[PDB]
Amino acid sequence: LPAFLPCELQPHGQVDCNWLFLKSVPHFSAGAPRANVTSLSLISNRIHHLHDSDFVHLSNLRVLNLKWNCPPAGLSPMHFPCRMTIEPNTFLAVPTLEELNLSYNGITTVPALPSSLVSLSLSHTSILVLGPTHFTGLHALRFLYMDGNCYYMNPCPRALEVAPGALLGLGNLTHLSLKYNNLTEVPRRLPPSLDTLLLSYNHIVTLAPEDLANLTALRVLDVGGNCRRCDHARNPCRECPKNFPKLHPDTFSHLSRLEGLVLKDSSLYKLEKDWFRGLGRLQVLDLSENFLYDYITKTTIFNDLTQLRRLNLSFNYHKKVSFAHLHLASSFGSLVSLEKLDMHGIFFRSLTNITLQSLTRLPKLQSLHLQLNFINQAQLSIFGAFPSLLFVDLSDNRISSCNLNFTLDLSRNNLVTIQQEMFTRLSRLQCLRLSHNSISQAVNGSQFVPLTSLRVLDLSHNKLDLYHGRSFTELPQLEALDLSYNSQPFSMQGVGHNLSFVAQLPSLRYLSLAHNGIHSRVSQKLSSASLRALDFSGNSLSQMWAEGDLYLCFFKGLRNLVQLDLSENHLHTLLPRHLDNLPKSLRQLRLRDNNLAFFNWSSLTVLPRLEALDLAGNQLKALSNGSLPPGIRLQKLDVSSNSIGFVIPGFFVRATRLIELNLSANALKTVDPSWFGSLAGTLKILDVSANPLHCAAFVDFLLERQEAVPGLSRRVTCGSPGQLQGRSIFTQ
Amino acid sequence: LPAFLPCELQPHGQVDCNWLFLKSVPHFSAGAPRANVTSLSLISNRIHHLHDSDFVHLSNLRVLNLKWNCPPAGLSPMHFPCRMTIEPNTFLAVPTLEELNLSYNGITTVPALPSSLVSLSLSHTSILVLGPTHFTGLHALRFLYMDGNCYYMNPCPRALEVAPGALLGLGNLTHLSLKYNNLTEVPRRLPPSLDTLLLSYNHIVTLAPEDLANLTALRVLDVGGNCRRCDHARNPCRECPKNFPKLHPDTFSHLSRLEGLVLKDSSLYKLEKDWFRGLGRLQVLDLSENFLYDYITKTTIFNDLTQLRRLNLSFNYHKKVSFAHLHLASSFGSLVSLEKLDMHGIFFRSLTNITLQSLTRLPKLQSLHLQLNFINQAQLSIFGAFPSLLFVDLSDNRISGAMPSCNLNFTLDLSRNNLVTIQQEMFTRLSRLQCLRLSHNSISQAVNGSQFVPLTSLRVLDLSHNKLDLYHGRSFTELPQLEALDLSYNSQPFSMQGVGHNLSFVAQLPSLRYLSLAHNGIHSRVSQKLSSASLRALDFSGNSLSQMWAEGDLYLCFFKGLRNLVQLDLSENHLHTLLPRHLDNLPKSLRQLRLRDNNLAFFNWSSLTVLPRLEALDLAGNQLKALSNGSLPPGIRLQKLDVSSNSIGFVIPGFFVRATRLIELNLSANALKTVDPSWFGSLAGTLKILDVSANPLHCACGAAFVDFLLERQEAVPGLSRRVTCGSPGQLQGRSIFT
DNA sequence: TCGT
DNA sequence: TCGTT
DNA sequence: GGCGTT
DNA sequence: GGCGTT
Ligand SMILES: *[C@@H]1O[C@H](CO)[C@@H](O)[C@H](O)[C@H]1NC(C)=O
Ligand SMILES: *[C@@H]1O[C@H](CO)[C@@H](O)[C@H](O)[C@H]1NC(C)=O
Ligand SMILES: *[C@@H]1O[C@H](CO)[C@@H](O)[C@H](O)[C@H]1NC(C)=O
Ligand SMILES: *[C@@H]1O[C@H](CO)[C@@H](O)[C@H](O)[C@H]1NC(C)=O
Ligand SMILES: *[C@@H]1O[C@H](CO)[C@@H](O)[C@H](O)[C@H]1NC(C)=O
Ligand SMILES: *[C@@H]1O[C@H](CO)[C@@H](O)[C@H](O)[C@H]1NC(C)=O
Ligand SMILES: *[C@@H]1O[C@H](CO)[C@@H](O)[C@H](O)[C@H]1NC(C)=O
Ligand SMILES: *[C@@H]1O[C@H](CO)[C@@H](O)[C@H](O)[C@H]1NC(C)=O
Ligand SMILES: *[C@@H]1O[C@H](CO)[C@@H](O)[C@H](O)[C@H]1NC(C)=O
Ligand SMILES: *[C@@H]1O[C@H](CO)[C@@H](O)[C@H](O)[C@H]1NC(C)=O
Repeated sequence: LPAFLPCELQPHGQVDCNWLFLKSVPHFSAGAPRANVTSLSLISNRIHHLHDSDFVHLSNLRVLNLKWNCPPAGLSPMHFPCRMTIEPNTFLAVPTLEELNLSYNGITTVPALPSSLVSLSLSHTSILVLGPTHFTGLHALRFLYMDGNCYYMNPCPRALEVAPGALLGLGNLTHLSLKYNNLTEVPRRLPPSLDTLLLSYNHIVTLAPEDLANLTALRVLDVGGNCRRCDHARNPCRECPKNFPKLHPDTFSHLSRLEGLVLKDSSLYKLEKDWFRGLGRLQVLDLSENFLYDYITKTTIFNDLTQLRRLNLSFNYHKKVSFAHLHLASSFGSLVSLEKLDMHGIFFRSLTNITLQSLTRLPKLQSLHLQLNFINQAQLSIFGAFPSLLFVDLSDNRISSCNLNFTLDLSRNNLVTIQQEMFTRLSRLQCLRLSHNSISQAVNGSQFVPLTSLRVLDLSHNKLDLYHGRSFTELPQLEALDLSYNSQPFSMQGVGHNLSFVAQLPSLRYLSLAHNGIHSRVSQKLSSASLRALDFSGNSLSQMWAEGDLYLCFFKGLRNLVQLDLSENHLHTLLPRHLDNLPKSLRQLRLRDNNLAFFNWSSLTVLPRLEALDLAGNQLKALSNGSLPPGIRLQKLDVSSNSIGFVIPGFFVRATRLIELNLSANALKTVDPSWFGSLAGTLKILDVSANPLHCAAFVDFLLERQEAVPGLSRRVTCGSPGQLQGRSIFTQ
Repeated sequence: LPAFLPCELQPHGQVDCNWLFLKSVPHFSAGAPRANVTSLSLISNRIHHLHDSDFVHLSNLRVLNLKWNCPPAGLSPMHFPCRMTIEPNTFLAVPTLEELNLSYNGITTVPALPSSLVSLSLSHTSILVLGPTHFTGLHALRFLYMDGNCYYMNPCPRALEVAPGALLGLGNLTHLSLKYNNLTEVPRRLPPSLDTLLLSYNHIVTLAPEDLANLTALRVLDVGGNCRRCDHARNPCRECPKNFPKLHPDTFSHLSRLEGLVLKDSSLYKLEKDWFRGLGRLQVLDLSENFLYDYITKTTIFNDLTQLRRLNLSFNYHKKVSFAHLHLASSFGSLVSLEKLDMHGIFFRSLTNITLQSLTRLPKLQSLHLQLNFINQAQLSIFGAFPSLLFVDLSDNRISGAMPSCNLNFTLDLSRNNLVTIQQEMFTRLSRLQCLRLSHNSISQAVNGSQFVPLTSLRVLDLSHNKLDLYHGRSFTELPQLEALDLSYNSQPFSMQGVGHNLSFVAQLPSLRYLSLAHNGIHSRVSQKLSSASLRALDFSGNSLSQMWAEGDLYLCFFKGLRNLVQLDLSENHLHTLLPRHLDNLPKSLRQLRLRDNNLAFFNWSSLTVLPRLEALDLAGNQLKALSNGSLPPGIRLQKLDVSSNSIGFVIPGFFVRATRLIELNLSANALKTVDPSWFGSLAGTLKILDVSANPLHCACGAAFVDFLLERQEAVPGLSRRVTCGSPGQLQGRSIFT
């Protein structure tokens, strides 16, 4: 048997008891190797009471997760109140414990904890008071999280109280988080060891040097969202009061090690120069959701922030307005360490050579985020002069892998016809995203002429008219072309289309024609020497193959094709005819979510290199009508989510090379070894879950091959008899 | 028991044996009232052999459908060959038989048939020869169908042979259809009684008066697709040979009663005036898929077609080209009986005052079809001057500038065009317009009340599948009569993370009754409260009310202000939970609530008390495991309850009892093991629909539920075939009456 | 099947 | 939450 | 106490 | 003879 039923043993002594609806902590059998357990996860069970005996026998337990077990009223889906009781020696009985998560539990005080504890989450609990006695002897504690104990989702009448010097005994505390606690001031006398202090979304409306006293090791400080602009809030929000916030000039001046500072959503119309005196080595500055729209056009403060790597200016928009132009201050020219600049959501209508003048010669600038700005005029040629750009986001505007390569995102804009003069000075560009535009154009080879280095072009969710024979031929390096969800042209009854351009793309490897509703009046034969993968899912190959033999050889000419996706093609039948005229190079064939109630298994002989077959989500009633044929090179077979009620003995036997097999979500009543014969030893994945198994033969088979059966402990389920229906096969 | 198991008795003596996989015709029990059967449907069974005994006891059988029983190789899904044998007195033993369908069966000759036969389908069979002997004594036969016996889907080596005068003995034959038979000429000496003759998609490449000799009663004639233009074909197609077709001037001149004539796909570059001489009654003329693009600009032939009601000129396009303009001949102003003119697929780029000049004064013209033309400039103001237009189709074009039925009202379809911003000057002179379709365009615009100003009579506006920015407070306020507004599938703006939206315009539309905000993905940063005095129905399906209701109490009263709302659709809203909170703050006027395809695994049934006027509740496609946790509450006025496609495994006794007014109940596609009368109590007599199909019912010997379902059999749909066993195996997936 |  | 205040 | 994959 | 809602 598996050792820790009803939970699952994972590698490295990791026990998973998540989502088992347990009312108390399982102590397991004494025959189980309890000392081997280093991690115990009990996420989202119904344990409302913990006891001295619950973890004592787990001699080497290091991580313990009791999250979501007894959620407070506001966080409960049904608003059920919950109070969790904990006996005094519950966690003291585990002197090896290093990581404890008690979040989303209705506890009202901190329990007694062992001196070994390194990490502690008390977030989203009912603890309203922290004090000196609560953290006695916890000298190893590095991380303390207690977010969300007083806000709209987990309310309290007043606020979280952190007693002065309550945490001061925690000598090794580096990370402290106290967000969403209704705090009106920074807690007094925090540990000097802190490098990360997070106080965001409280109402700390004034600051001063004494509020951050003796915190000279501080590397990251988040005091953002403490007096907010609720015109931008998606959640409940109190408006920043008039004449606030009030930050004393010298508030941050003693924080010499500070790398990151978050001042987002603090209703700031300007910055004080004094705040950043002594923060010359600041690397990250978040100024998002403020009112700095005018400040950034004229400020001189970036001359003193020369080490800055990331600068977030996003959603610094003026209420009720967008600007005609937005010209950045000259001082941005001094940010020579700058790698990432976020300018999304400022709202401005024109992007010109003046806009980003100051940034043009910054030697290390890689990312530039200009999305969601209502830009309707964009001079795209400006980006050619930049020395180091890898990513420009101009998505979600009104203009009319690709990791580590120069990529331009123009998705979700109002482009209707592409003109080549758009792309002048962008010959270095390797990836271009034009998805979710409105491009309806008989594209013909004169649209992308300047893009001589382009390897990836995403034109999904457009209305492109595939007709002219030289489409995309002006892109010599083009390797990947996404033309999915351009269905509207293919729904024009009586107006046909031409896909002969595919043959003229000499280095194309990936093509998607997915979800186009291709059903009639189209080229009879696709061809390509280069193409490796074609996604043709979400079309009507059914209708096409019903038009006599017009489309019998539609894929034939893709003579080096390795992957073909024919999922969601309304296919009720699939003949030897059709499979024989697929390219003989084919290794992976996907046929998910078709209408196949029958499949001639002997016809798989015609696909000599087929390794992976996906028939998931069809309506097969059985695995019979001839077995899998001899000499087949098949490795993966997915027949899950069918209605398979029985399997002929010796069905899988002849598939020597078979490795993965998914029989899940079927109508199987048993799991018989005669189906696989010799394959039972060779198989590495045998999914048999979500089947109505008759629980009274199969248990000894599954236990013998238990390493190959995923979710054996919990997911492999009985269908009969009642009393065991829907429950694990090991409940008896 | 139901009388004709395993088939179903329907009203009017109609027995349905379709799709039962029967290898022979069922004779039924002798206790069954065999004489009551007037219609027997056996569609798509596996009956390859018919016998003298099969229908003899059906003394009053009038209709018999044996379609798809033994499909020929080409029509078989797996290309299995099939030959159907028929004993001599199979149909003679039914002397009352009037309607016989033998289509999609591999028969090679016509069987012996009773003299009572009125209608006969031999379409898609293996009959390659019709002859004099085949129709002996069939004097009552009015309809003969035999389409598709020689073409790509049902091939023969040569063609269907119709012997001269083979059908001449059929004295009452009115309708004859012989499409897709590879015929090279009209069959000789057809019956003079014919009013409808259909010969489309053969290869009758020449015609003459003698080909249609003595057919003076002919009302409809289809000779279209007989020499085709395969550049437009979606199916296998042979090109019209050079110098063809060859129609003699006087071919149709003796057909005085002809109302409809189909000359589509005949590769005609012009018409002959002589063809229409003596066609004084001609009401319908189909000229589609020809090469008449130049002919229609200058022809004078429409001066002699003054009785014509429908004229189809669609797909008269010039190969490889579209035209800059298209100016119709002056003679179109002469078609004074014309009601419908179809001009889709000609391909022309500009629509002006000149284009349709000739049509402007035609007094009865209702429909004008200009779709699929690649038009990029359209002067829409021209349509105001027309006296009788009800429908103008300008859909699927390239135009970019200057729900109630709409069937009997002036409607303009501009859907599937390239409009990005709407300018009011588009709609000048269209103040009479009552319905406007702008769906599947690319409209991305902060619409604000200055876009539709001329449309003073507009009641219905479809803006679905666009990218409209709902923000300004006066959107659509310039439409005073606006009753129905579809803003569904405008989701992209609502996916702009951090850019919020404003739906306060809904309150400013004083006569709005229907609104759709469906499939918009509305999830955050939106107006907290919708309001309207007038609104009756709101489709809010396909959004994330789940996310909205998870933001504290911001959207707690989101629907509250719709104070006269009768229908609310909250389907596909990702709702895992549904509290008393949320239902209490819906409008108390609400009568129909739809919650299909949400994520509801639990439902507090007692909270239905808070919706006092609720009559229809749709919870189909959720994940309810049982009907329990309190029963339906007392005084509930509920009439329809749909909890189908859940995982309901049991029902607490007395669950439905308190719902006095309950009429329809859908429990189908669940995990129910029985059907217990204690669930309903007194309701069992009251219920009019009780769907219990696709449930894994436990069919034990003397199972409780069979006597309950039989007692209430009029209320249970698909009882004969669809009500199914789940256990034990050997009965699994089969009928409860096996 | 979209200015040959 | 998009030329206001 | 029930609810739910956050 | 089997397949399949045409
Ligand atoms: C937070 O503090 C305010 C002001 O003292 C108080 O009114 C409110 O009740 C407190 N709690 C919450 C959950 O907002
Ligand atoms: C920006 O582009 C314009 C138009 O080509 C040009 O006149 C101007 O010199 C360019 N540079 C600057 C710094 O304005
Ligand atoms: C695309 O169309 C334009 C306009 O007709 C033409 O000038 C151009 O040569 C075409 N491009 C190609 C590559 O044929
Ligand atoms: C598709 O285009 C190519 C080249 O433009 C042409 O040779 C081919 O015949 C076209 N297809 C059809 C169906 O006309
Ligand atoms: C099954 O496939 C084999 C081999 O391709 C072929 O001989 C046979 O005709 C097929 N049978 C059916 C029923 O389709
Ligand atoms: C139709 O007849 C032609 C010529 O008489 C012949 O070539 C062909 O075999 C027939 N076509 C079909 C589809 O039966
Ligand atoms: C259409 O007209 C009919 C009768 O004239 C009327 O019943 C109906 O209300 C009208 N519908 C619209 C949407 O204008
Ligand atoms: C709508 O917006 C346009 C452009 O900003 C403006 O001209 C017009 O006055 C606005 N309409 C109304 C009704 O205010
Ligand atoms: C929506 O617009 C109305 C009037 O234009 C305004 O009163 C209301 O505050 C707006 N909604 C939001 C969320 O600002
Ligand atoms: C009950 O629901 C099913 C789908 O779940 C549907 O097929 C059926 O039509 C419904 N019953 C009635 C009587 O309409």
